[PDB]
Amino acid sequence: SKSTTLFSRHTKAIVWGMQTRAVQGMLDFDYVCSRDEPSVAAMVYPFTGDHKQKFYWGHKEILIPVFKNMADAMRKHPEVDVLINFASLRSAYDSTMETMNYAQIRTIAIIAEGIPEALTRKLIKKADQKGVTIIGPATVGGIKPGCFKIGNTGGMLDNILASKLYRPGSVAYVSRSGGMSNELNNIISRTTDGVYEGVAIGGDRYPGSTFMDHVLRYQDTPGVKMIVVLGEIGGTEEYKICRGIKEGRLTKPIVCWCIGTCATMFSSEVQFGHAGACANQASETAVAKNQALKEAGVFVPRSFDELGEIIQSVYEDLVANGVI
Amino acid sequence: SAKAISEQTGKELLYKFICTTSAIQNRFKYARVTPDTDWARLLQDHPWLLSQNLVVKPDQLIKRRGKLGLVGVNLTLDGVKSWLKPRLGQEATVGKATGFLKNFLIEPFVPHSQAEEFYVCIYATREGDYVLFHHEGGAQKLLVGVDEKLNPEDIKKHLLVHAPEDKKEILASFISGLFNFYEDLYFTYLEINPLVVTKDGVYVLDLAAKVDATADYICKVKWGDIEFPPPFGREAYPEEAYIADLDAKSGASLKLTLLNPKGRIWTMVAGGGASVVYSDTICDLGGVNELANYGEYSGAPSEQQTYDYAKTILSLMTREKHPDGKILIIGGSIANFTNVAATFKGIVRAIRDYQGPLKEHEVTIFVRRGGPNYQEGLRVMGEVGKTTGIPIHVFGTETHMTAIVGMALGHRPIPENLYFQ
Ligand SMILES: Nc1ncnc2c1ncn2[C@@H]1O[C@H](COP(=O)(O)OP(=O)(O)O)[C@@H](O)[C@H]1O
Ligand SMILES: O=C(O)C[C@@](O)(C(=O)O)[C@H](O)C(=O)O
Ligand SMILES: Nc1ncnc2[nH]cnc12
Ligand SMILES: [Mg+2]
Ligand SMILES: [Mg+2]
Repeated sequence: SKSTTLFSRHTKAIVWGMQTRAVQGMLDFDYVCSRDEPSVAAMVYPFTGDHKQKFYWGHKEILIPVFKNMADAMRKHPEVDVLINFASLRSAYDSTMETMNYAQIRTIAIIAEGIPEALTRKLIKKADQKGVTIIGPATVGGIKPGCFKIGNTGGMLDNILASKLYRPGSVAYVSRSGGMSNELNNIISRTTDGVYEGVAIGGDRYPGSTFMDHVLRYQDTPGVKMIVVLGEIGGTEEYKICRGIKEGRLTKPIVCWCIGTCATMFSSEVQFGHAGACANQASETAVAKNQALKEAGVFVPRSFDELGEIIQSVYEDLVANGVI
Repeated sequence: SAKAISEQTGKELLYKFICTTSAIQNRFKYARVTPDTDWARLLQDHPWLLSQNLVVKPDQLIKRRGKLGLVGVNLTLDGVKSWLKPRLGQEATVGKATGFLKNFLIEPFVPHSQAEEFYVCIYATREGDYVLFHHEGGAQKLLVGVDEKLNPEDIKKHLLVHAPEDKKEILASFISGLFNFYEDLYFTYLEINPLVVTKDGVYVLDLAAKVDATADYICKVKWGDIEFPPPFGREAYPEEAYIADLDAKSGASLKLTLLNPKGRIWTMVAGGGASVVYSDTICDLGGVNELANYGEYSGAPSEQQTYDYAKTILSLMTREKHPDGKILIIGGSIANFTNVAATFKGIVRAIRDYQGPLKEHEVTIFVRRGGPNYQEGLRVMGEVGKTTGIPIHVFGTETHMTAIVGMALGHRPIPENLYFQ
């Protein structure tokens, strides 16, 4: 367990990469959330020299500095405590290790897919030593309505508005899938008072931060009243939720569905899109994990099809009892 | 992802690269046999096949071969050929998977006692690599942390407590070299069962392994043109290699695995997660035996990349007709940043180019998608259906993501009041 709270409406970030569309998407979100200031203070991109990039704060053109060297960006922007890393898979390891030499950075998002698992374990070790939360690799990131969104998460303004992501509700989620996190934004906005915070941990075998890492944050966050987990075949992370409920650590209602039930019906092993989504023992299948979660008191729909219906039912019970 | 390699591949790398004081015996003494083998040429290249008796077994990622009668032990060359007669080229079922036995390894028989069989395994976890040792091979276990070394003295101290005293030096040297080899070549799983140590040295009788295939950019010099075989019960297809080559060329993700080339249910779904959920839904509704593929495209591929992806699928689904026609499920979540207009324009271009075959094969297309510019994407899908005469039913963010699966399979009515929304 590291920090309970990663982001706020005052969070400032450095973006590593020439990702102007993603930065402008963040700023569009920042503006409709009524943030005082843009969430991106600076960019780092070693393939160009120092310069300024034009962005828009509402209708107003503003300038965000781009630095060739990370050290200059950090020095000029001590207020920054988040780095979003769009480095390619080839250099994501080195740039992330470098970021962790700056004590101001407490959260890093790693976008790239295709980082070797042995390199990610070394990132995890250094991040655990320093108490830095890593989201990713191989992720779109996450979104904290009203406060901060990572990169491309949640798309452009039309989707931010449609799914009510400009102000927080009471429902937190954690997902193995980038695209499905935006489907969760949609479902939760239609069935509850909306997303409080959502994180996509990415599809890799060793996510920089796990399901239980975030579930615990949400349990410890007063504004969160219920928690949704979109799990997946592969590994045994989801049994930690069973354990936390049994221990009395997790007391808020948890909804969870693990995708990958089809694998149980195939006659040979199938590697799915996410690098981590392959069951190496019977306990790693989605069917086994869904069954264990149901027996531990997690709210588990019969299939993905019924996920919205069970979220709504849990939400409405919490309202009825005065929790929301 | 971590991918299995053949026993031959793993032994070749080990014999090439491991560093030990131990004299590893029978280095590179293996011969590969398939139904097309020219046996005269095989024997010209491997004269040691006549020098002592042999062991023969399939090398196709089949576990527990000995229990299946699939290891022929202590045979002459004639005995190997007799043993292969009812097996080589034959269909076999292993577990629940069925495939052809078509790739075998022949190696020298190593006489040894049961006491000379050891077990060694190394495998990766979040917290480091566990190293396992057992003196009854054919179990001590130590976590090696991410930044830790594994020296011979560490192996003696932590793992060899039950090992025969006269074999600790050679075992500790071998296991130390094995671990450095595992790290240097980016293995995630490496099992040698049995490792045999006789008076004459170390013999690697069996090897199973996985490597982290994402490390090719680091390891390619040492790995060479490494092959990752499909699981037993599946074939490799040219279309899969074509898509894999596309996947390697940019940051976009393009994946295709053929499950049943003759299946009438085809998917072309965006995203790792959504593609799994749609597959789950298809199988929940009884379609597992008709599901032709698993795959996904995602990470904002271009119009051209998506056209090249789609045309591969449309080609694959118009090879042979099905009495009841076929179904194409073009689905996805509400995308975060994939350009739905650009990608759907590429698919529409493929549909146009294949409209003849698609009508001949009685394909019905169901679409559900949201994301950047999805309204224009849905429009062009509707339009190509109108201009080709192919039936296409187009849905947006107001339709539940997987509802089109039930529609396509007849379990629920098609709601035209939701078109394009
Ligand atoms: N070259 C060999 N010389 C002697 N015995 C062997 C040899 N290869 C295999 N065996 C014996 O046959 C057993 C089964 O073979 P193995 O390759 O371990 O296959 P599996 O583990 O799939 O059953 C081994 O554990 C060993 O006892
Ligand atoms: O197109 C999709 O639905 C998936 C995705 O590309 C997206 O834009 O949300 C996602 O980021 C991923 O990488 O799978
Ligand atoms: N021994 C062999 N038999 C048949 N084809 C081969 N290709 C390479 N070596 C061969
Ligand atoms: Mg064996
Ligand atoms: Mg993906």
